[PDB]
Amino acid sequence: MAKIGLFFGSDTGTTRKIAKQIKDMFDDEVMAKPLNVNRADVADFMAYDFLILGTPTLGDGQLPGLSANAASESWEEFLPRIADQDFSGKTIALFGLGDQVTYPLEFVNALFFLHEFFSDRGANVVGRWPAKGYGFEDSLAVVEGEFLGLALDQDNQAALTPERLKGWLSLIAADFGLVLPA
Ligand SMILES: Cc1cc2nc3c(=O)[nH]c(=O)nc-3n(C[C@H](O)[C@H](O)[C@H](O)COP(=O)(O)O)c2cc1C
Repeated sequence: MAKIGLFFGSDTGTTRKIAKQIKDMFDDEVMAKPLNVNRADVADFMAYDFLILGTPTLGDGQLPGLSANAASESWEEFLPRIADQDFSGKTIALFGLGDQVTYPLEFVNALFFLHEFFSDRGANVVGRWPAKGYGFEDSLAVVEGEFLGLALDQDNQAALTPERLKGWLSLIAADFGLVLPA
């Protein structure tokens, strides 16, 4: 019913809180309430033509899920449920949570798997983010000096999250038809 679907994966609530912060900025007409992918219905997920998806990186640079030692199923188990769906015509923006100090070689790698998955199915992906403001040495989520989606780090750069969400949401505002609060 809402224009933008908002889904996330999360083990310790960090990504969930961010998803909520994002929703707090827009009206029910433009964006739906944040929902954990382990609660989502395929038909419910497939209805939106615009999607904002968030995910942390766990285990060993993996998507959250039971194989990554998450307390509950997450993106890992959800993707197969929609692997046969076509995402052509759908606009998707990704945000990832990670810890650049503790995992300098796999910073927000989960973003790559998410991007690859929807990209391989015709989705229009937007929201690349400059990688200069981060300290890391390697990442599957970096292409041409930019992260495949917004990168957030509540472990080391929590103070930067507000300006990053304002700036990033403004970046995908054109594609998504969003209007940021003053
Ligand atoms: C066992 C474990 C592994 C992690 N692996 C990575 C990693 O590979 N890359 C990364 O950027 N962050 C990694 N992190 C950091 C988390 O993604 C980060 O703390 C995030 O904020 C957690 O999100 P959540 O609270 O939504 O689960 C790891 C954290 C833990 C506890």
